[PDB]
Amino acid sequence: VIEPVYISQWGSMWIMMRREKRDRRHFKRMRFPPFDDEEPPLDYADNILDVEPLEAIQLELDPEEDAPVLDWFYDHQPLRDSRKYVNGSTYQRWQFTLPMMSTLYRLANQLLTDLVDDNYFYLFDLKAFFTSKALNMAIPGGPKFEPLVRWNEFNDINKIIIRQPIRTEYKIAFPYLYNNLPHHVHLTWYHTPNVVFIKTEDPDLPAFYFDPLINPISHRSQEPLPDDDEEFELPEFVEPFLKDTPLYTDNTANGIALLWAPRPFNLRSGRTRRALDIPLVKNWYREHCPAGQPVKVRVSYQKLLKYYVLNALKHRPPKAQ
Amino acid sequence: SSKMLQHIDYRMRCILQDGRIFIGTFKAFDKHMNLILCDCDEFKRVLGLVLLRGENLVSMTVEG
Amino acid sequence: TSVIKIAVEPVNPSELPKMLDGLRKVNKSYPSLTTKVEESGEHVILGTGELYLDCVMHDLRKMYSEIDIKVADPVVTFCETVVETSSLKCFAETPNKKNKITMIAEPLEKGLAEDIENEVVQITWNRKKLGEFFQTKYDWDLLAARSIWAFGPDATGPNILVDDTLPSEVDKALLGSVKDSIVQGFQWGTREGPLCDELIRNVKFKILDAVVAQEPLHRGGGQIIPTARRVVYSAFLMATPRLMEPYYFVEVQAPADCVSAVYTVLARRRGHVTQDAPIPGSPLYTIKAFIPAIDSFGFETDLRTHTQGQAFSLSVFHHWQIVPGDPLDKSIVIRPLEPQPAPHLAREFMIKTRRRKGLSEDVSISKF
Amino acid sequence: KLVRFLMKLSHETVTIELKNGTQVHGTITGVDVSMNTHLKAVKMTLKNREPVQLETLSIGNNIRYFILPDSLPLDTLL
Amino acid sequence: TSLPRTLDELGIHLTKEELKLNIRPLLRLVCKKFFGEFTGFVDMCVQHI
Amino acid sequence: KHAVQERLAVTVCINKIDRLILELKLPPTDAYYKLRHIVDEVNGLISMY
Amino acid sequence: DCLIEQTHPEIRKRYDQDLCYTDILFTEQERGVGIKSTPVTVVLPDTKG
Amino acid sequence: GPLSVLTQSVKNNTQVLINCRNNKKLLGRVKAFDRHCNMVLENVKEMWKDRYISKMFLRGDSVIVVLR
RNA sequence: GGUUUCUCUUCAGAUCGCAUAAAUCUUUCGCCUUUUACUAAAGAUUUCCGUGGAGAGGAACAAUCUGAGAUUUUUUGAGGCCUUGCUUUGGCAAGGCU
Repeated sequence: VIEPVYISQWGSMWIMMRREKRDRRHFKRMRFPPFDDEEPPLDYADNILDVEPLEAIQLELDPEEDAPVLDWFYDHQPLRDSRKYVNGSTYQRWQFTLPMMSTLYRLANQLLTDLVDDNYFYLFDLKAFFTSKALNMAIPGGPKFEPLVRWNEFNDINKIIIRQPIRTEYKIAFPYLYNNLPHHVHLTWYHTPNVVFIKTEDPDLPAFYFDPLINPISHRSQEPLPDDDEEFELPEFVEPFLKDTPLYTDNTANGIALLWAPRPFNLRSGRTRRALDIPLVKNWYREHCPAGQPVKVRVSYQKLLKYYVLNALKHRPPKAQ
Repeated sequence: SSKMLQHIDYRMRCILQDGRIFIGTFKAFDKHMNLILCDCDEFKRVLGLVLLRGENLVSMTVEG
Repeated sequence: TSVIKIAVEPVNPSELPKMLDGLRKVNKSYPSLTTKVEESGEHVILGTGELYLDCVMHDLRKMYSEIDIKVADPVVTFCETVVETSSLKCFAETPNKKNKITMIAEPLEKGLAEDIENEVVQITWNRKKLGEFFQTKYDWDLLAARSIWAFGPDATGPNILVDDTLPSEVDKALLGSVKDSIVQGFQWGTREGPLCDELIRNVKFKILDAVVAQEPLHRGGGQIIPTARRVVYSAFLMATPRLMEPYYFVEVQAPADCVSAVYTVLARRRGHVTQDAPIPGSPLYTIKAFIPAIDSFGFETDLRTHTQGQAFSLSVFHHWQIVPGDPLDKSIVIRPLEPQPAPHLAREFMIKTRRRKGLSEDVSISKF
Repeated sequence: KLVRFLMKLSHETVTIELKNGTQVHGTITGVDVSMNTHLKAVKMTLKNREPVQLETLSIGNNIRYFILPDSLPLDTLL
Repeated sequence: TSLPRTLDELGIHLTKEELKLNIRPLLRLVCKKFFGEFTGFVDMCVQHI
Repeated sequence: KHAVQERLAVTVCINKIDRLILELKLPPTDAYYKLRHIVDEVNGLISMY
Repeated sequence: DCLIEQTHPEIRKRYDQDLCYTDILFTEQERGVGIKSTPVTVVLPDTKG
Repeated sequence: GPLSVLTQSVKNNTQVLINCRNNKKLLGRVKAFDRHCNMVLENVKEMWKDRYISKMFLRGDSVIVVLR
């Protein structure tokens, strides 16, 4: 399956199951087992092949707003026929157009995150979790593990001044500075430059527009200028390169937003993946815990992240075979 | 054609197609290396403000 | 300035020379690194910042030594200044009891310490040029300006050796003969420092009397310099000195929502905002602030933890300020692990520094 | 091509032999697009006469031959 | 739509697989082919350093 | 400040100009104003150091 | 890295990652920050070649 | 064009003799030519006596004829 | 100077896999009458579901397509001509020449 198509399809499915519990007055739960122990396996031709299937979930798509994905969004093979999009019937590599990624990126807003950089994951990253397991201290929001390993005059009270506590975050961030015997420690990334990305609401605003959320410049000694129109008037047929080209399109800001779209949504071409091989809600537990949570979902976050760190740690480069 | 700014104040000596070499203060020049050199003395006479063309100036040097 | 101080120690005393070879390797490979061995056998490293020193210790633990080496707590280093003048016209004399030197230590002015440290004024100038510098903008007397002999613990350090002696101007040829040895005694005294072995700064050392025998010779051949050191130490003792703490300047690129949270972490770490402004042409804010260097240990880490890494701070050594506590109050109770309050801070700082390498106690009449 | 190679090697010492026989050998100050180029410390030997050491000599296409130094590889301008 | 039109307006010829690339390395290649090599920095550090 | 003390010829390149464009979406007049203010503050800092 | 991509013909930056040519210690790659300064000697052409 | 490229290839593979208009018959490797016949010759002995010049640049007005 | 697709062979050294399981063994544990079945950490290997590059064969559709291919400044007439030195006979080393 193609990853943004599959993700936007499941975001739509999420929207209609939200609608179905929010709109159905009385849901009826299903019997288990659906057949009795005396009920035999029925014949497909006698029961199912001769009858018509009922309706699937299948939201109506906008002819105006969901225009490129309007036809093939609910196919098992959406664009396998189209040679301009895929290689053919193997359904291996997809090569696409910007407005359908804009439409799918708009449609998949429920499952997708809103973060723009890894600076949100300051010490909540995989290198920090490897450091936390290898040195056997943990964040209260972070998962816990087994100990990996299982008099000093530096511990003299008359040579130690205590002003601020040297907590977990400090020893994680500077392990050679703070943790004696640092073994198998994975150093974290430092501060990337912060993404300050303007997000537009309406296409009425231009793609080169001063956002009032940006603080104003308030800019405040002469310039080395030549003689004004006394020498070097420009000749005939000299012009800016794209003077004939217009300034911006409505899909220009869509492509600007698609640049800061996440990893399955900032791509024009790629390979299709197995739907077992695509983890859809990985971002939902790869973020922090939200507010108002009970104990059980935070333990759920910690255990899911714990096995995610274990799977990331036990990755090996595969052999030839 | 581009040596006028280096000798816009200093004196230069250039040899014309006649073989006469004149040293004088180049005050102005044209785009085809036709340099008007004021107070030009040819090696002995005086040519005044002499516009020596680029094809005429086979050899030249900075005298002043 | 390499101001952060860390003690370091190998687990194995058999592998103690190997980490010493690695210490020469990291001191060779790093320009601003300072490696020292104290009287207690401890190895004190002075560095710029915590990330820099963690990189140095990582290089030592991985490449330059294969030995696992214990690391103590990071602290800072201080200087020594004074508040009031020396209340006694205090003296010492040579081991051959002929040359008697009397001198007092007093606080310096505001811009003089940073001017000498930035070499705005030099001893390489003319004495009249130095007097014009001290008389135009610092409004000194010309006699006090021509009385200036030497600057601080090193080349152009922030102590001013004023030699204005009308009782000893009757033998000013002998005074100029012993002037150089007085200069090395003053340089050695301000280099060592008798409080907790820190460098002496912002002190004007005014000489009052010099009862020196004519042509000391045998007692002038290496005895004036410890006599002048005793004079500097003894004049520093009753001059009510204070410890002198470096401060750190912090510049913060922050989103505008968590500004009160940054203020809360500043209240937690005793920091005060110089100025907060929005960035011109950017929606974020820049916060300029000042913090104690002791409280600056991972203020960036705590701020990124509180602001989820959105607020990013960078700090530098900026300047020095006095510690508000008193170092020489023997009546101050000090707990060895509880964080002391602000009047008890400097007392704890001098006790632990004196316990770190030498004798813990301090005597105000140890020399004189 | 050759003008680009002269502009690239217009700092080294070369000899420019004019059509009048004046051979100016010295360091190149700057090579223009045309043959009028400025040289530095050129010992301009005259036609069957002595040399004159000119610190600034600007050349018209009278300069015919150009004996270039060895500061030019085969793929330096290729 | 108008990217090969812009390419011909800049006088740049590119293949179809370069137009089928993702946006950031394609934009890096477009800016590299537009500005050539780095020469303003060379003039910056020769004429003024 | 250290270049003023070390007395070396300093030229300035303005990097990451795409953050004004793709990431900030500035008007060309406002981007020119920001760059001119950057040049003005660098010139003022050179004046006062 | 852009100057190395200009000069060295076979050395190109990958699409996913930004390479760091001067950062040659492994600690710089681990931390994701420049640590130790690096000299490079190269032949560079200007606009005039 | 193609004839100049063939003459440059013959000069690279052999000793080409170019007799310029300044009476300079140079036998050697002509490194490059031009559209204005700005010819650069690498290690060519020119007779004005075949004195060897390591790199000689000549103009098309000052050149007359070439040969392989 | 086709494409799609299928099969086989070969190299898989890239996150071969923007995914992730299991097994054995060497051990530490948790549990603990004992046997599998156990708990979670490490080391040592493996297996499975996938994967990339190359080549061959086959099939169906393009059936070509796709490439490659002047006078007027400074890059062409200021062109001719003579004597002495040398003729080294293509004219050369010096002078007055238009």
